[PDB]
Amino acid sequence: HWGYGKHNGPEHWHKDFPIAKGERQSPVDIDTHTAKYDPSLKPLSVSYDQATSLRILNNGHAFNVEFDDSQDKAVLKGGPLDGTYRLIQFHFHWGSLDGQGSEHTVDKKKYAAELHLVHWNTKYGDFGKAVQQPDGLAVLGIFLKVGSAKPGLQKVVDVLDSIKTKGKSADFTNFDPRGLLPESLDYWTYPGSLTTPPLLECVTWIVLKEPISVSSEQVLKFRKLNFNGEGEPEELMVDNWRPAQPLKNRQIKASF
Ligand SMILES: [Hg+2]
Ligand SMILES: [Zn+2]
Repeated sequence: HWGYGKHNGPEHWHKDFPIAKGERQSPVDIDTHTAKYDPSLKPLSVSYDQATSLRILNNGHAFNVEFDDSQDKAVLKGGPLDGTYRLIQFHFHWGSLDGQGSEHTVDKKKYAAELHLVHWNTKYGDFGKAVQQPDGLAVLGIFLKVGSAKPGLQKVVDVLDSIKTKGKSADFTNFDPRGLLPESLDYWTYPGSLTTPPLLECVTWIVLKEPISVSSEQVLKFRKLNFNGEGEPEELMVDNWRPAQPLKNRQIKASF
């Protein structure tokens, strides 16, 4: 099916998912000199104290750390957002080398990776209903650069040996996503879409300005993952990122 290679990569996705060429597609380039400080943006609230992780899954495209979202335990509100958005999962996109991997770019600059923390508008009852809505989803994007290790990422790094191939899952409880946040919550925001099929245009994007740094050895373990399922030829899970899409008639706002 859809993937990241020459023959099923993002340049092909439009054939199964015509909205690929839609009016509010993600990711985009963040032109810092075109983005406008928005004084009407309320402060951003990230409440991950009571977050309940359940498991980690390799879905043949990335890995998802999944959360119990049957209660308001880890929530996003404030900033551009109306009401409450509930954390369902996080995942990353990364490159084969450090000079690429992010989905969003800043002044055309690509980071080594990007973390996405995916939240759904509790107004819509469940994730499935929210992805039928222009304001159903809120994704918090955080860039990764290679430098010093990120201590609160290592529990993730160490579990990856056990979910090497498509469809493998491991138990993954008591993971604290607060360990992945940078010091600053400064951000850019714009209306967009999922960056993976079915590319639904339901997302308010909140991209933090301040990246987190991870070690070369942390990003390397990411790169030992497999796109393929157990017992198949080895395709390293790398370059699982969609490139910047046309901005069209959209405005990126700054919180700062
Ligand atoms: Hg939508
Ligand atoms: Zn993503």
